[PDB]
Amino acid sequence: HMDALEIFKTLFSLVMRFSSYLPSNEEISDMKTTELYAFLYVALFGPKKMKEIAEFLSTTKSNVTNVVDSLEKRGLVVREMDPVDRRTYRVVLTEKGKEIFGEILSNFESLLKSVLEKFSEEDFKVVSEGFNRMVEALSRE
Amino acid sequence: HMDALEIFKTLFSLVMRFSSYLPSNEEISDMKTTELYAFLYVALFGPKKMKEIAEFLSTTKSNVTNVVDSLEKRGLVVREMDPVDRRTYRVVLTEKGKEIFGEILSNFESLLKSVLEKFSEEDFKVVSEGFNRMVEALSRE
Ligand SMILES: [Cl-]
Repeated sequence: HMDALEIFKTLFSLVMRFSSYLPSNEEISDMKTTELYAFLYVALFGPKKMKEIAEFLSTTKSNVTNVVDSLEKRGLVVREMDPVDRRTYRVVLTEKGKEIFGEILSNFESLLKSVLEKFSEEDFKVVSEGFNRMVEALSRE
Repeated sequence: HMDALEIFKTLFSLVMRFSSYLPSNEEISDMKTTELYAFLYVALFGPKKMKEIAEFLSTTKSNVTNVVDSLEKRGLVVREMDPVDRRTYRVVLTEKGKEIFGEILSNFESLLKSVLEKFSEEDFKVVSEGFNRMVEALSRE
């Protein structure tokens, strides 16, 4: 008998432990949650149109301009201009943006190395199978 | 071997998928990442000493007082002396802190119901076996 609060508490303890295997980033920590989330979207799936960021952020066009403006202020992303209409052609990572995303990538490489040292090949099969099955199931509709 | 970015990308896509299953909240989206982390720690596991939050935030006393001062000015938490002790103080949730956590817990339960509706008993057995095995392996040494 295991309520939603109990799963939350377990997930958060786990995250707490990933925090213990995962270093610091000082700009990741200053970012609001939707800024980090949009930053990672562009860093991961490449340059994006405002329209794609607006769709992705399950969010509005207004709140996207705030999020991109704030990421631009921080030096992390830039708008490339369409010279025909003076509107945004894409959001892309800046140099500083790419570097920071390397800190995050690198910290996470070293989290995995630690997790993996705690897994037997058998643990790895079981955990792996359940992760693939969840991704499979959530991709269906 | 495993590349760090490959698994990250697939992890983020999953979260993305969960984003669309999890009702939004105007306070959470405006909080910084470590503010939210400290807020949930107290909301999930009760009132904490500043020491407790530092040790947890794998972080400093200074940076804890800022995260807490910030949570305090959004009206979510307050530092309170112990009635009995009289000489220890802890960060506790305000009334509004509890109302926001209630929304958050409610949204999580909703996402959980949505996820669970996409699993057969067979999908569930594999997924939760994997979950259990990961929690046990990460809790070992
Ligand atoms: Cl799993």
